[PDB]
Amino acid sequence: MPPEQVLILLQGAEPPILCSRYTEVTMMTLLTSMADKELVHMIAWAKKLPGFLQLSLHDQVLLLESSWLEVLMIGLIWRSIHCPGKLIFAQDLILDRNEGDCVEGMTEIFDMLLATASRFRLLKLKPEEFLCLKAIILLNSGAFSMEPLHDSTAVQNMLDTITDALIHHISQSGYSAQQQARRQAQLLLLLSHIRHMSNKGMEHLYSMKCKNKVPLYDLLLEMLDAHHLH
Amino acid sequence: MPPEQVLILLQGAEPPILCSRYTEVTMMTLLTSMADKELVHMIAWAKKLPGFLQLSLHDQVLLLESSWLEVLMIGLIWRSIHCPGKLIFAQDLILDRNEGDCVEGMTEIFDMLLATASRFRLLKLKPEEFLCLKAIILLNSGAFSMEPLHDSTAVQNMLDTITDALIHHISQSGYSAQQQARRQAQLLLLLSHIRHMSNKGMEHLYSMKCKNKVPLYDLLLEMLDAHHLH
Amino acid sequence: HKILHRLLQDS
Amino acid sequence: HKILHRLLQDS
Ligand SMILES: C[C@]12CC[C@@H]3c4ccc(O)cc4CC[C@H]3[C@@H]1CC[C@@H]2O
Ligand SMILES: C[C@]12CC[C@@H]3c4ccc(O)cc4CC[C@H]3[C@@H]1CC[C@@H]2O
Repeated sequence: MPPEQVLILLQGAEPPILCSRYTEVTMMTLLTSMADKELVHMIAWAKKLPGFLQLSLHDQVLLLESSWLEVLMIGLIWRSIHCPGKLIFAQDLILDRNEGDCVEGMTEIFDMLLATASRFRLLKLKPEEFLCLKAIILLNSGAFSMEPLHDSTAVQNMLDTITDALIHHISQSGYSAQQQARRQAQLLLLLSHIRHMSNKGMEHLYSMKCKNKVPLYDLLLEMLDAHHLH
Repeated sequence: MPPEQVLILLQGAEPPILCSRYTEVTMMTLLTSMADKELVHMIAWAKKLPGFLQLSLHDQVLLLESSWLEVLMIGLIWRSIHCPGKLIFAQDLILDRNEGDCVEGMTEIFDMLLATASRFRLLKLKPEEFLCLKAIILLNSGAFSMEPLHDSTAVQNMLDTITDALIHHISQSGYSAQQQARRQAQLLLLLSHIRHMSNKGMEHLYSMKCKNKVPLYDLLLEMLDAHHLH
Repeated sequence: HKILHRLLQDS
Repeated sequence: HKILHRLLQDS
């Protein structure tokens, strides 16, 4: 499958635009509500990725369990790429850095997202680049946690097809062979910071609900429970 | 400065080979002892990196404070690349996965390191590749935590010089233009997992010492305190 | 099983 | 200051 078709398929697999409908409990309800709704469509997004359905059901749950928060946050960052000092969770749900105070430790997590958003601008991130990154995030997970991959190589095959798609995209974006090979580096180095926010988000979302302040969602809680933190 | 000279300079900056001299307290003392000793020479290693000394003292501490555990672990993994099921902290300090049981939660951290070691083999990681990665780790940190970089661009300049050095190295290793551009991807995707172990190692090293079981080292504790966890 | 197992086996 | 500040200003 040629990469230029892979870039169109990644665009087609994109989940729909979602809408919504503040103190500590209200902030958490609103964000956890949006997470659970996006989690449902993220399942559909993954299935459309080439080779995903051919994986075992054991491997499909494994990648989604390991990367769901990373996948969420890169999506939230990408929706806020062109809105400064603001996190665009939904089109009608716009929050700034200030009102994270309502939740303890939230304002810390907002700044790392906003900085990653402001970074995306300076790099002039393109939509094709984001689609490969968000896809690469799903498959680069499940490289340790724990639990093993039944078909570890098949996942690497899908990862290399998206790698080649991102490479192909950069090869025809107006970049010389010097900056061509380095733009790939600048985009993949962002994956470490996103994973860092994942561990901070998971740990924050675990302190809550263990404080009995997160609403009962059966999908969100199954995804948090999939990490088995303490 | 041409990249091939950068690869030699990275090799020259390498810290010396270190030596050492089990229950819970003994395991922790041995590993924390080795960490503090390596931390001292890691300071010397960073100073030799081109452009590092020209940074402000505020920026030098910032990169080392943010990445010291990542830098440590990639070093431990790289020393254990060609010894299976074993972590080579020092040449005379050889541990396997089994005796991590002495410390609570340690055996979990050992497996992620060992898996990252076994990965390095399958990719047939080369020493030049490791030198750029360990260097890239130091500079890719300090991209958020928090605290700002005085000269954020100067750090990116040093990061791009090491990026070009790793690119140059791969361009003459026997790789076609298809696998050339993807080997860079496979090596940088490992940085997310290493950062993940960093957050797990930091949190484990914080539970200890707060349990009053880690020996008094003034450098190691200053580096842990630099993250200000809770 | 989970809701994940259900949503993955859907259409 | 710290020991880090000392080891960085050394030679
Ligand atoms: C997961 C949290 C609630 C849901 C938030 C969310 C919700 C939806 C979304 O698309 C992205 C994010 C990223 C930040 C998440 C938050 C970080 C901490 C909090 O627990
Ligand atoms: C930091 C820990 C002690 C020191 C260990 C060490 C010590 C030296 C070294 O070169 C690498 C590592 C990686 C794993 C570290 C451990 C992980 C958890 C523990 O707190």
